[PDB]
Amino acid sequence: MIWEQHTVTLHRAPGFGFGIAISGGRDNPHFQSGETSIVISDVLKGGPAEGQLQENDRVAMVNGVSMDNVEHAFAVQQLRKSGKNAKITIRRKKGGGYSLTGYV
Repeated sequence: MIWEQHTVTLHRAPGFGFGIAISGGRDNPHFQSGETSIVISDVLKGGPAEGQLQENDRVAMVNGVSMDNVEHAFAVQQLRKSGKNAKITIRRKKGGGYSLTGYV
């Protein structure tokens, strides 16, 4: 369908870092779907991304650098090398701000 687009700025916290896990990448397809987008696989509770990003968000850009068809390692390095702040633009399924969504 047509996905929602959102931009956030996350701030590092001790232990958590930015508080997200990253999967996908051109070299790292989902074992079923074959999807290669960089994706948010975990949003750590109590961390800086809770209430900012959702699991299964697709990462489009980090600090001005496109994540389109990039390698897994490249996306992880772009986030790990960020300063105090990281600007992240994602795509999210429509209704993805909620647990439940139903089409009628």
